[PDB]
Amino acid sequence: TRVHSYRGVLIITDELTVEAGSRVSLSGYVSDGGTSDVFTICRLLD
Amino acid sequence: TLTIDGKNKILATLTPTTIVLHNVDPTADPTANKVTQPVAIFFSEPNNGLIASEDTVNITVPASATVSHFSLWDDNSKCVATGALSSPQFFAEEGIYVISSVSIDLNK
Repeated sequence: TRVHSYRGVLIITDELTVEAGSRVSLSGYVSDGGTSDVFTICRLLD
Repeated sequence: TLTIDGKNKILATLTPTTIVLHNVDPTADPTANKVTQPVAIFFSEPNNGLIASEDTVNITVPASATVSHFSLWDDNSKCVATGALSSPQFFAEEGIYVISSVSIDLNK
């Protein structure tokens, strides 16, 4: 009788996954003119 | 939100190439706790906003080491993704870690 044993290595298996997300943000409004240069009263003529 | 077509295009540029294990959560200072060597990892083409590893990779963990977290370093030495494993494991002797599959996903 021997009963003699052996020894191995520590083998482990795992599944890893990292995830993320996305969101789009928008801000708009109906045009009521716009930032202009030389905002002055005018007198058009044809 | 992004489109399925949009996600596929964007994912085709991350291209992780190597994976490094860690002992502490590598959030910030990812260059520290570099327990293992940069073993190469191959990823497939984007599909439905998801890339998966092409094959199983084996990590040559050194003896008397503990690994709990990993990181996917790309070609130009950038840490693009951190992450934890199932449970912190102590590699008391020499051993190898088997990564069955790692998948990057944006469908969330």
